[PDB]
Amino acid sequence: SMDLKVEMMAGGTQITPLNDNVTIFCNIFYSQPLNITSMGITWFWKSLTFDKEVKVFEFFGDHQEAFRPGAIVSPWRLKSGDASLRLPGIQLEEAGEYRCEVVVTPLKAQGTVQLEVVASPASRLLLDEDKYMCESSGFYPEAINITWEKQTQKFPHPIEISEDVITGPTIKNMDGTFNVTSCLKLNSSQEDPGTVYQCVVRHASLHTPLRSNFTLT
Amino acid sequence: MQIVLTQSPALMSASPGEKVTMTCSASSSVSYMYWYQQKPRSSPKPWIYLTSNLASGVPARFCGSGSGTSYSLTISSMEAEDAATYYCQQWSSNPLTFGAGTKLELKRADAAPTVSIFPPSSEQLTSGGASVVCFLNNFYPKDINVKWKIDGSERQNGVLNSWTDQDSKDSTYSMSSTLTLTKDEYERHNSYTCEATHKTSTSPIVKSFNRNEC
Amino acid sequence: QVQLQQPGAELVKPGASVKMSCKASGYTFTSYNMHWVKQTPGQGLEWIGAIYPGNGDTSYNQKFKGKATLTADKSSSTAYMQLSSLTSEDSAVYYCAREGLGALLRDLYYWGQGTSVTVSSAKTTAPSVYPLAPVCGDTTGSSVTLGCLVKGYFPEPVTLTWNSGSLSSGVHTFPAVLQSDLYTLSSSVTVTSSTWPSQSITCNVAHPASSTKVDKKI
Ligand SMILES: *[C@@H]1O[C@H](CO)[C@@H](O[C@@H]2O[C@H](CO)[C@@H](O)[C@H](O)[C@H]2NC(C)=O)[C@H](O)[C@H]1NC(C)=O
Ligand SMILES: *[C@@H]1O[C@H](CO[C@@H]2O[C@@H](C)[C@@H](O)[C@@H](O)[C@@H]2O)[C@@H](O)[C@H](O)[C@H]1NC(C)=O
Repeated sequence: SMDLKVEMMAGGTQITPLNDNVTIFCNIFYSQPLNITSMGITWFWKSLTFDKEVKVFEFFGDHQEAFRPGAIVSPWRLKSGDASLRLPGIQLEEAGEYRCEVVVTPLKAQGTVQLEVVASPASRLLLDEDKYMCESSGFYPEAINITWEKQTQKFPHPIEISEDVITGPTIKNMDGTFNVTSCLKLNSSQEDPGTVYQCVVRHASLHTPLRSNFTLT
Repeated sequence: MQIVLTQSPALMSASPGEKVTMTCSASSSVSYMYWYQQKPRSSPKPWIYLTSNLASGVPARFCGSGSGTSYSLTISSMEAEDAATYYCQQWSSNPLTFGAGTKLELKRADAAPTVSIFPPSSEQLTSGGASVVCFLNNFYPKDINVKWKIDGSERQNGVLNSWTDQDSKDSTYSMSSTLTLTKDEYERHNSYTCEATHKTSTSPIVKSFNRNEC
Repeated sequence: QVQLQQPGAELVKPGASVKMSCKASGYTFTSYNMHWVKQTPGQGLEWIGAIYPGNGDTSYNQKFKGKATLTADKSSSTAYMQLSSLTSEDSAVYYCAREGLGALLRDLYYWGQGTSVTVSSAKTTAPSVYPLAPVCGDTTGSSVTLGCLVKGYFPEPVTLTWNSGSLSSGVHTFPAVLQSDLYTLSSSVTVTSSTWPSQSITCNVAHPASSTKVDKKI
C-alpha cells in the first residue's frame, strides 16, 4: 500500500503563463530501486467545466506516447523518480485538473493537481485640463483591478485617486485574452507642484502591482 | 488495431418536424466520439465533441450520446437546414478514423419522374459519334433504375449517368442518362428505349423512338 | 479569427508531385496540431496525418506513408503536404485542419476550404455543343423538355445558361462526368410548347480554359 507513493505540487495548484513551457510535477517514492522498464506512468487531463477526462500521455516502460502534441516525460529523469509532465507552449483551454497515475505492478498510486494558465497585463500609459488613459491589455483571467494614486511632496504616502476617474468595461478579445482601459482627468489648477502620479494594475498573474510613473508638465 | 466506424443507415429521409436518429458503430471500444456536419461544396464543421457536447452555434435540437462501441446523433425536430451528411470520427488509437457518413435528406411525397428521350444531333453524327440522352426529372425518392434497350435488347456498355442534388424548392431529384455509340453502330439498329423503374409504380416508364422515322 | 487559407485548386500531371500549402493565422501556429484529410466522393473522409509545428512531430496513416509528407514553416505559419508521383487515385480535395487542445484535443475544429486536386494528362479542349430536341419536333400537351449536351472538354469548368440567364426556371444542369479523360455535361429545361419550335431557346456554353463561348439555338 505505502511501498509506492506519489506527491504533487504542495498546495495542489500550479500556475503557468500562456505560451510558456509548463512542467506538471509528479514525484515517485518506492521502497525498492526503480526499474523504469517495469514501470508505467499515465497522465490524464480533466476539464473543470465539462468534467470529462482524457488520457494525455502514457509511458509503457520502454517507450512513450503523447496524445497532447509535444507532451513528454524524460526517461533520464524518471529514474530519480521524476514523472513530471512537460507541456510545450501551454494554452488557455488546457487549464484543469491533471492526474498522474503510477503503476509498479502490483502496486498503483496517483495524485492530482490543478493547473491555471494566466496572461500578464500589458499596461500602456498615454496622454490624450489633462485627460490620462491607461490601457492594460492581453491578460487572463478577466478580473483585474486598475487604480490611480498620487504622492505629493507634502504627503509622500501614496493615496488612491477616486475622483474624475472612469474605468471602462473589460472587453474580451479573440485569442481569449482580455482588455480594459481607465481614464483619469487631472486639473493642474487643483494639483500641487511636482506631484507623482501612477496607474496601478493588480492582477492574478502579478505578484506585485504593475505601476506606471508620470508627472504633469 | 485500426478502429472501423460503421454509420447506419447510409441514407436517411426526414420530414420537417420528425425525430431523427443516426448511429455510429465502432469495431472496438472508443473513449469518445466526435461528429461533423458537411454540406455540398464546403468543408465539414465540428458538430459534436467529447461524445455529447455541442460545438458553439449548433442548435440545441441536436443531441449526441453513446458509450463503448455504440453512439448516436439525434435531432429532436428535423429542419430543412439540417439536411446534410454527418460523419463520426474517433481517435482513441491510431489511425484517426471517420465513419462513411450518413446523408440526411428532406422527406417528401413520392413523385414519379417525367421522362424524355432525345436522339443524336446531326452535328455529332457528322463527327462519327452518337449520344442518345434520357432525362428523368423531378422524382422522389432518389433511388431509381434506368435500363437502355437497343431494338428490345438491354445494353449496359457505354452508359453514363449523373444526378442533381435534392432540389432546394421542391425536394425532388433529377437524373440524366446518356448512351454513347459510334455513328455506325447507332445506324445498325432502329429502336432506342429508355426504361425507368421507380418506387412509384410496379410498371416501368418507357420512352423511346425509331431512327429515320423522320 | 482562426483562419486556414488553402489555394482553391491544382491541376497536376500523373507521375508528378505537388505541394499543398495551408496559411495559418489568428493563433499560435506552433502550439496546435495541423491535420490533413483526403476527400474523394468514393471514400468519404480519410485521415492522412498530422504534424505539431513546434518540434515537427508527425503522426501518419499507414496507407499514406511514402505518399504524403507533412512539413511546416514556422516563420510563415504555413503547413505543407506533398504528394509524390501522383495517379488519378490521388485526385481529390485535400483539407487542412487544426486540432484543438483541452476539451477539444483530438477534434478537428477548424478547417481550410480545401484544395481540389485533379491528376490528369488531358490538355485543354473546347467542348462540342449539341442540341437536344424530340425526334420530329413534336410536342404533346402544355410543355416540352429540350436540352443541351456539352461533350468532350477539359479542364473544368464550363458555364451554361439559357437565353442569357433570362430563362432559369424549369432548368436542371447536371454534374459533369468524366468521359474518356474529358468532361461531358448536360442541361434540361422545360418550357411552353405554345411557342416551340416556333420560337427557339438558346443554350449558352462558356469554357474559359479554351476561351470558347458558344450559343446553341434549339
Ligand atoms: C486590446 O488592446 C490591445 C493592445 O493594443 C489591442 O491590440 C493592438 O491593437 C492595435 C490597434 O488596434 C495594434 O496597432 C497593435 O499591434 C495590437 N497589439 C498590441 C499593441 O497589443 C487590441 O485591439 C485590444 N482589444 C480589442 C477589443 O481590440
Ligand atoms: C519554451 O521552449 C522553447 C525551446 O524548447 C524547445 O523547442 C520547442 C520548440 C519544443 O520543441 C521543446 O520541446 C524544446 O525543448 C524556448 O525557445 C522558449 O524560450 C521557451 N520559453 C517559452 C516560449 O515560454
